Order: sequence, then structure tokens, then C-alpha cells
Amino acid sequence: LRLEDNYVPTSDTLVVFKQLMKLPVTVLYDLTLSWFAKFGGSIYLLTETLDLLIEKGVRRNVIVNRILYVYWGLNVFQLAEIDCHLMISKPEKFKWLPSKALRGDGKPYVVKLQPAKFIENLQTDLAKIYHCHVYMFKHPSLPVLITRIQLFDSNPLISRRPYYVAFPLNSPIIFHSVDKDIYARLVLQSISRTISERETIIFKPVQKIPVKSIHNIMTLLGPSRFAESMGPWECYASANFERSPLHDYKKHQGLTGKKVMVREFDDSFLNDEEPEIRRLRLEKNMIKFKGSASRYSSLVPIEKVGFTLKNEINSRIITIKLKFNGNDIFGGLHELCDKNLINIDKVPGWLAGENGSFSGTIMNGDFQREQ
Amino acid sequence: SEQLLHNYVSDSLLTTLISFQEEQQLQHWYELLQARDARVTSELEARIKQFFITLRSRLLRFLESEQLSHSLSLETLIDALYKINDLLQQRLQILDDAIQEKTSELAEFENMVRSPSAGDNAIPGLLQIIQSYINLLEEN
Amino acid sequence: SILRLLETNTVSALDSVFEKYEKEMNQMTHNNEVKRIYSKKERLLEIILTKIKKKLRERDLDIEYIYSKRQFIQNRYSQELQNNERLEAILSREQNLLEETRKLCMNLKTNNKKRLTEKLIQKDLHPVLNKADGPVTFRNDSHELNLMLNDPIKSTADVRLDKEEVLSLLPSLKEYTKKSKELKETMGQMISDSHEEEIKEVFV
Amino acid sequence: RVERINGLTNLQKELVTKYDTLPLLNMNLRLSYLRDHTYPHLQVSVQSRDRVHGIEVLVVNYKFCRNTMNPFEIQFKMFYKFEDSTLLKWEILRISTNVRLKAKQLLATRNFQKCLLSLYEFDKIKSKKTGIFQNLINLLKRKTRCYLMNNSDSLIVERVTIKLQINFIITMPGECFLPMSKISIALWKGGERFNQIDLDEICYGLIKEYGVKTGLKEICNVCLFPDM
Amino acid sequence: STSDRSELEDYIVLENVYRMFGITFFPLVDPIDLKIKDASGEIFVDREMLGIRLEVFSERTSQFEKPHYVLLKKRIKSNSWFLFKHTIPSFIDVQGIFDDTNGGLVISHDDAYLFAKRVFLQLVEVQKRRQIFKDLEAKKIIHDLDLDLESSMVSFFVKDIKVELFVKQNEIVSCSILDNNKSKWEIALLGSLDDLELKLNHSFA
Amino acid sequence: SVTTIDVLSSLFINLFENDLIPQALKFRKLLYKLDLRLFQTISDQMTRDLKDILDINVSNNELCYQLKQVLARKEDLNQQIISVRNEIQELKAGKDWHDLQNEQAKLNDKVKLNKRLNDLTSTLLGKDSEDDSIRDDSNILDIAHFVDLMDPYNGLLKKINKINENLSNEL
Amino acid sequence: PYTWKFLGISKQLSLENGIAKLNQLLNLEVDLDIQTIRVPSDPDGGTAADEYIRYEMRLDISNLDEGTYSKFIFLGNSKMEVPMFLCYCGTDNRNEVVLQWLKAEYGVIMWPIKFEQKTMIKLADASIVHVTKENIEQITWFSSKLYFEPETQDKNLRQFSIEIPRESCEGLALGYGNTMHPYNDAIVPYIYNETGMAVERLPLTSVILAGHTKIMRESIVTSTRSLRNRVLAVVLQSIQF
Amino acid sequence: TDTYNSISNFIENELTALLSSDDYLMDDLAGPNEVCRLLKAQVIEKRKDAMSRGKQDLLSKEIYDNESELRASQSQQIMELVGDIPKYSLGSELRNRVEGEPQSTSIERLIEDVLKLPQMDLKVLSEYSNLRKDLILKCQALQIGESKLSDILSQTNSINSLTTSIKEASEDDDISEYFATYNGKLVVALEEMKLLLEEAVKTFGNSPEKREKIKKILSELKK
Repeated sequence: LRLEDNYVPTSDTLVVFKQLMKLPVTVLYDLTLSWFAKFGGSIYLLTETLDLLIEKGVRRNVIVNRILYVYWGLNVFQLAEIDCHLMISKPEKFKWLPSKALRGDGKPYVVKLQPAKFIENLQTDLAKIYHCHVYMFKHPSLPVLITRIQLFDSNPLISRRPYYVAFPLNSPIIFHSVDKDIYARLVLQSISRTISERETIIFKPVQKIPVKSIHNIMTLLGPSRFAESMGPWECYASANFERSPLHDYKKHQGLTGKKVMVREFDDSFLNDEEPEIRRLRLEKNMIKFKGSASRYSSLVPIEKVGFTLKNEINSRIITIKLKFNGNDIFGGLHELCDKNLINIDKVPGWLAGENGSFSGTIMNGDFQREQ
Repeated sequence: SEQLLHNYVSDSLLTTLISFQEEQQLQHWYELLQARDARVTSELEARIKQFFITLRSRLLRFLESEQLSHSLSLETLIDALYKINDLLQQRLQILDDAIQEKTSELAEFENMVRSPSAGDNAIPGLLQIIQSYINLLEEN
Repeated sequence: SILRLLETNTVSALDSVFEKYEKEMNQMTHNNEVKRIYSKKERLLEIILTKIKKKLRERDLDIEYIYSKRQFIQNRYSQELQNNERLEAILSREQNLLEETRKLCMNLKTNNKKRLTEKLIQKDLHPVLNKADGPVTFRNDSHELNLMLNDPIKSTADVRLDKEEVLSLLPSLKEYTKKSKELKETMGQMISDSHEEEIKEVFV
Repeated sequence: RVERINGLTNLQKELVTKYDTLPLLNMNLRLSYLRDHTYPHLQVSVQSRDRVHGIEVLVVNYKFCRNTMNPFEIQFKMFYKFEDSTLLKWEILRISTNVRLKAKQLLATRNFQKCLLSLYEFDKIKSKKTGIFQNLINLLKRKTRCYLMNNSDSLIVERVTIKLQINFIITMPGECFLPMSKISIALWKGGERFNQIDLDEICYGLIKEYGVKTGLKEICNVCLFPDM
Repeated sequence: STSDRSELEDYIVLENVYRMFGITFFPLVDPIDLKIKDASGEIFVDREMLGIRLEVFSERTSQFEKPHYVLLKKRIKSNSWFLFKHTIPSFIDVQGIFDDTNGGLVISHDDAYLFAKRVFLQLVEVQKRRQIFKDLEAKKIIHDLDLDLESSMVSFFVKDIKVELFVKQNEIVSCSILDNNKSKWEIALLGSLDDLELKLNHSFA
Repeated sequence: SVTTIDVLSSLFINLFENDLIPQALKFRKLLYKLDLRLFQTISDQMTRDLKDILDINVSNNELCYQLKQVLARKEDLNQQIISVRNEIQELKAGKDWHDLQNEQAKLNDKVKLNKRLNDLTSTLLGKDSEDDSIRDDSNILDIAHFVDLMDPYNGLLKKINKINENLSNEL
Repeated sequence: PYTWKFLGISKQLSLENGIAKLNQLLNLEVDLDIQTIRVPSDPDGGTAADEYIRYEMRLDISNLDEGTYSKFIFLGNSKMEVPMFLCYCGTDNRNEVVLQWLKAEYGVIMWPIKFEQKTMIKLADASIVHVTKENIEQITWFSSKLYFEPETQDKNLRQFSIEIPRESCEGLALGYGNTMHPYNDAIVPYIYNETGMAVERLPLTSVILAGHTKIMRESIVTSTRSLRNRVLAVVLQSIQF
Repeated sequence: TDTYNSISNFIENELTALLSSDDYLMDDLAGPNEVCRLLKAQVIEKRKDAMSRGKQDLLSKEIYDNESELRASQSQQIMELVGDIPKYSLGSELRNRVEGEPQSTSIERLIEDVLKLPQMDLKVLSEYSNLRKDLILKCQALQIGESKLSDILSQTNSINSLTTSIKEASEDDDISEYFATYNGKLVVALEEMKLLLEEAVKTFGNSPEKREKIKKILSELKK
């Protein structure tokens, strides 16, 4: 009861039309030749007619008419490829949610999966419960391997919401689509059952608030230099300040010197021109909220963040609970610091943007993210 | 199983309403009637009996063909262990070949540092020179 | 009054076939072409009686379509019932696996407590009871000195180190042993003839 | 005001104008962290540096002075590219004649980073080895006779008779890149040698359980065995 | 200031010679916890920081790579460092190594140097496993290949045959040949990583 | 309730026709009863078809209800299988099972070490030897001693060579 | 949930006269009470323009509904620049009638009152000081929530909200010292010291004492159907020139 | 597999179809039509709930419940048979060798799987025990040979380092003459060094530089 690629599920044609209207002509022509070399139906002489239509400059409704009414849904494989190409094309409308992969003692486990033998084992373990279909591809721009799992049910076979799981190449952190049904738990548990093959793996979730794109969540939690720095420490995750030891020593930072503004340590901010000082103040805000140099949008836009600052004065426990919201939180705080509404010498580390897209209690000045 | 089918069959015959409405000219009918209504419940009781033996053996041989896809024998495991034994014998063979190459290098070194002679005389000369050097050093 | 005519025509065809099934044995009195040509007479008698019944008389409720819907419902019922039996078998297998894992964990915990309790009774007084900062300074002095200890042979669960069969499985170890013995004897003869331990000892 | 900090400046003016997360530009404090903390007992001193027209030659010599009695020196000579900075050539001018065969197979990797790190970790490992062995001298000179052997790689104790040899061999890499140590023991009860596998298991257990400095003292306590 | 420039040049070139070792410590202050005393005007740093600079020297291109930074901050109530920030990627368990060193509490500078040495050996073995396969690709003994980020799972071609390796720390632990005779060629290459170069020419002679 | 009225009308018409055929019946006599059997079969099968339509309707409603019950039990079994598999996976990869595993390993190591120590202290005083080399280490020491003897740079011939030239240098 | 709404009054008006015209116009029996309240009963005031006059003017409808019962709390002082103001709850349609009467009988200029940020801080500062009959001031503590809503580029930061629970509020005010102004001398300097966010410059939207009130920039929502003397004193003190 | 449909098809097309067609009106082979139609009318009259199309669905469900209750005992007894080393207890590579097509052969995982298989038709049991003993001996000899190979590789590394060092320091291709005449270069060295001690015994006649000469000798012969 595992489904092959030639099986045709039941689906309305207007939703496949609205899916196909979101693609350019060249990927439609490539999908046409790929499905005709793979499946075919109604060798290369028929494909020579489509070569003139792209060369002439014809409308997209005609070519989606041509691809929808010579395969007259198409099947499960072409639907999976259409939806995956829509994922590649417009990536800022999905929503990913990370989950670390521990094992045994508690040490994390790098996945290192093979995209051929994993799909057979996952489809076999999922076929014992439902009617599954698993289609894995590799992202062209990023080094991830986005799996797409779609479960069917019987009243042909109706289609549920597809469930994506994006494995990075060498990280224990596996992203997946945000879903709280029983099908999300089934697919995630079957993935954690058939990725191991040697010793058992558990998928504990590392974050609760989902992140928007797949470039953003790969910058935050995938294998990258920005996985931990992410804030005012972003000058270390790109090496802006130091050259190689074999480099010239005339153009050294410690020989030319940098231009810095004398800080004020007396509280003379709450009681309140020379555009060198204005440029250095704007550069100081840019240094604090970013690396060293639009103009407010951070490296990763973060939507929802809420801290819990737990200080300790004269044997009391004084909690405050900040809770931010927006489209890009730390760019907005940069803008408020730029209108001279917030003192920049008193903005702490966790507010400037470090440990980005995380939220948790701050005891003794040490951040510790929520479980 | 059969105790339900026998009730369903013998509760639906001419043995349910004819024993209530029951000289000899009307007696030869309903005697031969229920006797020929006993021929149907004989050949069909053998039909419902033979069906469940056909049904349960088709279910038992299915269940025995499902457990042996999760259990192992002592013949395929022995063949797999023979294959693994051949693999480890090949690994030990190439390891022994590498050991043979390294001890051939040792044998090539072994005759390079030999000196077949009677060098205890020069050893005694070195001991006498050591005694003379100790005499020249301690008396200074 | 047309669906009733269709049902009566279907029942007429069925009853004509059922009457011909007895006429196949009731035609031995009168011959074989006197029944296949006389069947059209009695079939026209039912075709004229249905014609008179058509003038003696309405939803489109057919027997065959609703019987097909019954067969479809029964087939889907049997499919979902078989799926429930398969999921019952899967749940029974996973429950047995969970019980085996839990009894393994409880048995190993009980065996750990029993072995720790009997370890007190036995004699471990001088070299082991000085600790029983112990196994955590070895990792410091092993990632500090890059220590490679003589790694013992892996656990075999009472299959002892048969050195005869291991030595017979590698026939080059004996040749390496005797070659190393001749090499050590050659180097010892060269060292003792040079008096390396003699003149370096009296000098200092 | 607006100041321009430089490489040589006092720490207070550096800390007044500090709003970035960059390293401190004070070169004396940075050289102090590079010299006293991360690489102690090492005397690096650049001897000369010239240039051509586009490359920059650099002669620097090191003196690994962790052993104050007889430290070994080395002297390098490197050739830059000085923009799109690669390393063209590097050659060794003089080696003090102590590590010369040990740094013979090591110094043919054509990787100066591995040779520098391997020489520093080798002298650190040799200092730890002679410290552990001298600690075993100082706690056994009154009960046993204890003389060293080979160069320093195997301490030998003897009592009553019974002998015990504690090997400590440092193997330089060649045909990982850091030098590794090997500890093995061997007993003699007067007559003949014991089983090497049982002694290896006892040594592995007593070092895996206790340590290296306190682990071998337990091995000498078992090889005594007059009391327990 | 014309002799102070020469003194600064000597200090900078001595810093570069020390940075050639690979593992270096550099001073840090966090700009949040710089506090004034208000009795003398002098500025003291509240929580001390110490950063580690791990910069592996490549050999195939003969130039230093992008440096990896690890920054430790001193805990305010324990006097022991904790792993504040690090730019070491996620396939190296840096917090696991920092909890493994000295039990979990790092006090002295050599206790941090052991941690730096462990993460540096992992970075060097990743660089070496990438460089060996890239130098195999440069000599046309293997065809166009794909690598992982740590190059622990490669799939290169031979003249006809496709070979898949799962390679551990400078030794091959799992070979895979796909296209009785295949098993001998699979356990042939199952060895070290330079012996793989010795073996892939042993079949194409 | 048009089915009951159609049953009554068809039964009355076919019963009048069958009574007429029976009165006509009482090819000498074997011709008339064929139409009688045909009319009886038509009446019986028509009332059977109407009863079958009613019974099939109520049976299909009951079967749809029981199929809904079986689909509910299918969802129940799905949730039960998923929860049991989750507890199985959180049992084998838990801290307690791994902790008792390492405690068993440490107890086995301590037992084997103390057994070997007791046998060693036994063969010292109360109540082994070597005859083959299966794992030996007494060879690399002699080779290291020979290499440090015959070193052409430091050696022992060159340590004297840096003394006799240094003896005439003090003259 | 009695959303008060504030206006201003240009001339100090006594309502002993004209209330007969209001009873003529609305055919009801509206009531007054002439209170001479006194804010800051602590003796460190000097008694220099300290007494206020409060005209609570209820529309005497029964309490069968809550929107039909709409108070009109006046307050005034004949020593300031803007002498009076008025605040009214409810959504009854006689409110426009009595505002029209107050315009067309006395000839006064009314304007709606919008609060600043420090006025909202001083309003949450005085909406917790409970009154006692033993001429001493006590403080109840509430879990406040300062709700912000800025206008950034691209709507980067939409809305954020500091929230302080009750016990930490009490601990902050006791750690500052003996005062009757917690939110202006303990809480807001603490938030500025620990987060850097100057609250009197950030765009405050609604200070929400949990359960008790909900101050806004134009209105005030209150749990009970009356306002204290210190809240109205702060409101009248804020709109001066 | 699909036993309910077979039960219901048996009930419909073998039990009711035979008790309705010729079991009621075709009983006149031993017989007029009026009495047969009277008895058939009485039979179909006083029976019209047992052979319905909705009661036999309930009877089919009851027969399925009986056969499912009998299948439950057979399924819970078919797992408690002679097990004979089942799955989920062997290693990964062992149960991949069972199913065939491993596609990736390893030696470390095979060793960790062979050293994990349990111990114990009786001749097959003895054959499996002998094979387990043989494979465990293969893994033991593999580890011993790997350790001895690493030791002999380090040994040849030091030997080749010595030979390369003497070939570079000599540059004359006289390695065999170097070891044989090493005694000859040492007997002329200590004999010539005794002439330097004779020239430093009673020629300098010092007492303060003698300590410096002794320190230089004892620090050049040892450091």
C-alpha cells in the first residue's frame, strides 16, 4: 500500500492551475520534458512543438493548458515536483520549525544520510500505517535536502496537507514544517526511527516560535559561522577585522588605527550637530546592533521574541518580562536607538541581537533559552 | 461459529410452522415432507463444516507466513555468517601480506647491521682506555 | 410507470429463463425444435400481459443500482475491517517489544544492585578501595600527553584468548618473532662490543 | 571628543573608547597574552627581515626552554607573497643537535605549522614525563634501588629479587601530527617474566581508573606486595 | 613617532610569528560590563573575557584559512569560564568538548589550551580530509565528486565505476562500490586515506 | 409508501391472472401449467424485489453507521500505535537506561581488575610465564637505544668528537 | 469596564444654578454633592492651593444596566490657569445633551484631553495609592504592563510590552526606599538601568495595571465606577500651561 | 485477508439463495399446485425476520467476531513459538546480511555485530556455536594483527629514519661499512682522547680552571 509515481490521485484541476500559474515558462518546459521522458503519454518529435512557443513569446495560460490537457491532477510525482518548485521559487511564505537530534547519553548526533537508501526505509516504515509518498530533492542554492512527505486517506484517495522536513548536510538540527496534528507526530517519529540504523535517536524540539524562510533558519541553526554569534559578535563570524599572518603588516589595524568616540560613563543621557559626531554615533549604533557597517534590516529577520530578566537586588528576585513583536525586531530596536530614544551604552547583549531568535530567562547575566 | 449457522439454518425451514398445524392420506405428505426437509439440512451441515476448515486453514497459513517475515531461521543466518567468515578471512589474508612485507623490510635491515668478527679485543682495548681515562681524570 | 415496466421486464426475462430451466427436462414427452420455436409463443403471452399491465398504470428506484451500492459499501467495510486487524497486529507486536524492553531494563537494574551489594562482601581492600577526581584526571592526562595505552582485547563473553589459534591464523607472526630475536641479538652484540654502558658511566 | 587609538597606547584610554566587541589593540597586552599565558617557556625572537622590490623573507629562531638544563633551539626562514598572501618556500637553517633525528621524519611534511606545534608539544610531553619519573624517584629512593635506562624512556625499580620496568616512549609522527606517549610495564619475579597480557590489563585498569601520576604509584604498591 | 613605528612593526611581526602556531589567545572586553569606580575615575572590567583564535594553515593552497574564534567569559559566581560564543560549525560538538575538558570546569589557561587543542585537531582533520580528496581530483585519478561540509561522505567516480566512502578521522571505515567480485575491491580500499591513493593507482596501471 | 401500493396492485393483478390460469388448467396437460409457473414466478419475484429494495435501504444505512464506527476505531488504533512507539523510542534513548548501562560496565571493569589484581598478588607469593610473542613491546626499546647510540649527529662517537676538539681548544 | 473620557473647562463654574435648567431639559432628577477634597494630606505641602472642589453629577437612573448609568465627575480649583475639567463614563445618549447644556448655559470652551507619556506614568503612579480613614496613605501593588507600539520603517518592530509582576514591583519599591511614588522613582529608573529603554520618550500606548485600571493616551478604563482623588489631581495638574 | 467478505458471501449466496429458490416451491416432485402454494405462502409469511438482508449482516458480524477472537489466540501463540534468534536483537549488518544487498561493506560494524550475537536442530545448534566461536576468534586475531601491524610500522619508520639519516650525513653510500667500522672509529677516538688527558694532567697544573674543564666535559658528554 505504498504508492508509486504513476498513481494518479483525485484532485480538482483549478488548484493545479493556480499552482502552475506561479511558475515561469522555462521551468514549465523543463518539467514537461522531464515528465515525458519519465512517464510520457499522448519521443522527441512531440517536444519540438514546445520549443517554438518559448522562442515566440507566448502566454503562460497556453503552456499550462498544454501541460494540463495532454496528461488528462497529473499524478503524485508531478504534483510533488510542482509544489517543490513553488517552494524553491517563493521561499518567504513557508514556515520552518527546528528540532535537534540527540542520542544516548545526550550528545547530539550528526545525521549524514544517503538520499537513496533513506527514502526506501522511510516509505516502508510509513506504509505500514497510512498511504504515504516521499519525494526528496536537494536545494540548488543551499546545502539542504528537503524531503516532502504527503499522506493520503480514503474518503480514489484524497490528499492531506504535505509535510516537509529539511535535513541539512552535517548538522544535528533538523527543520520541519509546523504542524501539531497526529500526522506530524507520525512522520517525525518515523523519520527519527529510520534515520538511525545503528542506535536510537530522539528528536527533541529546540524552539517553539517558527522562523519564516529557509535561508533564515539555515543561517540561524544550520552549519554556519553565524550559528552562535548572530549579534554584535557578527564581526567574528565573518572575519572583518583580521587578515592572515602572512599578510602585509603596513595595512594592519594596530598600525593605521581606527577612529573612535570617547564614551560617557556619567548618566547624562536623560537631559537632552557637528556631523562628524553624528556619523560616529550612527556608526556606533551600527557596531552595537550589527557587525561594523534596507540599512536597518538585520542578517536574519526575527518575528517574535520574549525575554525574562531575573536580577537580584538586596536579597529579592526582581523579574521583568519583555516581549517583542514585529517583522524584524532588532532592526526596529536599531531604529529606536537611532532616533536617540534608547541609550546605546546601556543596551545589554541579549537585546542588541545576540543569541538571535531565542528567548529565555536571564539569571546572573547569563542567557539560558527556554525549553 | 458453526453453532450459529446451525441455528440460522434449522430455524429457517419447514420444521418451524408444520409441527404446529399437524387420516393417513394427509399423513404421507408431511412425513415425506420433513424427511426430504431433513435431506437439505444434512448436505448443508457438511457444507458449513467444510467451509470453516477451508477458511481457518487459509487464515492459519497466512498467519504462519507473516510471522516468518519477522523471525529468523538457523540456515540463512549460517549462510550470512559463512559470507562474513570469508570476508574476515580475506581481511586477515591481506593483513598477513602486509606483515610479510614489513618483516621482509626487517630482514633487509637485519644483515645490514651485522659484523661477524671477534670484537671483544677492541672491547677490551676500550675498557683499558676507560681505565686509563679514569686514572687521568681522578688524579687531576 | 416506466421503471416498474423495466423491473417487470427484467423479472420476465429471469422467470422465462427459470421456466426454460425446467423445460429443458420437461420436453421429453413430446421435438427439440418444437421448444425453441414454441418459446416465442409463451414469451409473447408475457409480452402481451405486460402490455395490458402497461395501460393499467413514480420514482426511478432500481434494484440493480442499489444492490451495487450495497456491494460497494460492503467491500469498503471489509477493507477497513482488514486494516483494523492489521493495525491490531502491529500494536500487539509493539506492545510485546515494549514489555521486553522494560523487563530488560528492570532486570539489569536488579542485577546492578545485586552485583554492587555482593561487591562489598568480597575482598577489595588495598588497591581498589582507595577510590571506591578519579576517572576524570585520566582524561585530562590523556588529552594532555596524547596517551595511547595498550588497548585490551574486546569482550567475547567467555570465549577466552586462544593464543594457539590466533597464532595459527597469522602464520607470519612466528617469522616476525624470530627475525626480531635475531635483530635484537645482533644489536646487542654490536652494543656490548662498543662498551656504551661502560665509558658513559665512568665519565659521569 | 574624538580620539584615534593606535597599537601602542595605555589601557585606560583604550577602555574609555571601547564600544565594539573587537580585540584590544594594545600590542603590549596582546603580546603578553601571546607570550606568558598560551606559550610559556618559549623564547621567540625575530632575528632579521628583508624584502624584494614583492616577497618578504623572515628569519626567526625559537628556543624551547621548558627544560632549563639543556634546551634545544631551531631556526626558520620563510618566504611570503605579501599580497594574496601565500607561503612560497620555507627551509631550516640550524637545529640544535638533540631532536635532529626526531625532527627528521617530522620535518619532511612541508607543513611548518605541524612541525612547530609538534616540537612544542613534544618538549611539553618530555617535561611531563621527566616530572612524573622524578616524582617516582623521590617516593622510592629509600625502599628500593631505582635507576633509569636507555635515554630516559624506561624507569626500573628493584627490591628484595623482583624488578619492574615502566616504559614511557614518545613517538614523533611521520610516515595524527602530535607526538603520542605509550606507557607499558613489565615485571620480573627473579626467575622469569610474567604474562604480558595480564600486566597490560592491570596497567590499563589502574591508569584508566586512577590516573597517570597517581596510577603508577599503585602499580609500585602492588609490585611491592609485602603488606598488601 | 618614527622609532615607535619601528617598535610597533616589531611587535606586529612578532604577533604574526606567534599566530603562525595556529592556537592563540587574544584579549577581550565586553562593552556592556565596563563599569566606572567613581572614586578615582579609572575604568575596570567587571567580567573578564578570553578569546581563542584557531587558524588552520592549508597546504594545497599554501595560505592560512579563515580563522575560527572561540570566546570564553568568566562566570560571575564560580570563577570558571563558560563557552560564550564560538564560530566553529555545528558538526563539531564544541559544548561537548568544553564539558568534557577537566570535568566541565575550566580554571587555568592550560585547561583552556587543552580545549583549544581538541577543537583545533578536529578542524585540522576536517581540512586534511578535504585536501586529500581535492588533490586526488587535481591529478585526474578521480572524476567530478561531491563533498560534505566536513568531507566525511564522498562519492567520486573512477573511469567507469562510482565509489562511495564513509570516511572517519583519516581512515576509511566503510566502502561502497556500485555499478562476489565487488566485495574484494570494496575491502581493498577499506584502509587509511593515503593508502587509498596508493590503491587507486594500483588498479589503473 | 408507493412500494406497498405497487406490491398490492401487482399481487392482485397477478393473483387474478394466476387464478384464471389455474381454473383454465383444471400437450394434453403439460402446456397450461407453464404459464401458471411463469405467472407465479413473476408475482413471487416482484414482491421479493420490493421487499429486497426496502431491506437493502435499511441495511445500507446500518452498514454505513457501522463503517463509521470502524473508521473511529481505526483513528483510535492509529493514536495508540503512535503513542506506544513514542514511549518505546523515549525508553531506549533515555538517561536512566544508559546510566545503568554505564554502571554495569564500570562494575564489570572493577570486578575484572580486582580479579586480575588478586591473581597477581597470588602468583607473587602463593599459588604465569611467557613463551611466545602475541603482544610484546620489548623490541622498540632496543631499537630506540640502538638509534640513539648510532646517531650521526649526536650519538656517542660524536659526543666524544665534541670533546677532543674542545679539549685542544682550552689550550 | 467603564471607559472614562476627559475634557477641559475654561472657566470655574458652580453648578448651584443651571441644574434646574438641566432638570427642565432632561425631565430627570440629577444630583450633586459639594465636596472639598484635599490631595497630599501629608504636612509637607504648605497648604498653598491644595484644596480642590469636586462635583460628582450622577444621572439618577437605576442600576439595571451599566451603560445607562453615566457619572459626570467634575473637579476644579480657583487658583490655577485652567481651572476645571470634567470626566464622564458610560455611553448614554444624554451625555451630548448635558455637554450641550454646559456649553450653551455657561459659555465655556471644551477640548478633549490627550495624555503624554510622563502623565501616564504619573497616572499609574497615583492609581494605586489607596485612601484610609486614619489620615495615612497605604499602597496596594498591581502587576503592571507598559504596552508600547512604535512606528518603525517597514513595520520592523510593531509592538512590544514590558511586564512587571506584583512581588517584583513591591521589591523594587522597597529597595528604592520609603516613597509614595514607586513608578517614577523605582520602576522606570530600573528599566532604564537594565534595558536602556527610556520609557518617558518611547511611544507608550497603554499602561495596564492588571485588574485595577487600563490607562490609555486618550481614555481611562477602570474596574470600579469611580476615580480616586489623586488620579483626578494628577489629570488637572497635567493640563496646565 | 478479507475474510468478512467471504463470510458474508457464503451467507448470502450459499445459505439464503438455497433456502429460498427451490426449498419452498419446488417440493412438488413427489406431488397439486394449490397446497404447495399454500405451504410456501405460510413459510414465507411466518418467517419474515430471519432471512432478511439486515439480520444476516449482524450474523456475519457475529461470525467475524468469533473468528477474530479465535485469530487473537493464534496470533498471541504464534509469537511464543521456538524463537530461534529473532530480529531486533542482531546487529545492523547481520540483519542486512540476512535480507541481502548490503551495498556497503565495513569491518568495524561487522566486528561490533559479530561480538554481540548471543550463544546457545541440535546439530545445527552445535554448528552455529562452532561458527560463533570461529568468528569471535577471527575478530580477536584481527585486532591483535592490527596492533602488531601498527607496532611494526612504527618500527620500520624508525629504521628508515636511521638509514636516511646516515645516508644524508655520510653521502658516500657506505652504510654497511659504517656499522662494521664503527668500532674502528671508536678505538681511534678514545685512544686519541687519552693523549688530550695526558696533555691536561701535568701541563696546565691549574686548580680553578680545572673545575671549568670538568664541567665542560661532564656537560658535553651528557648535554
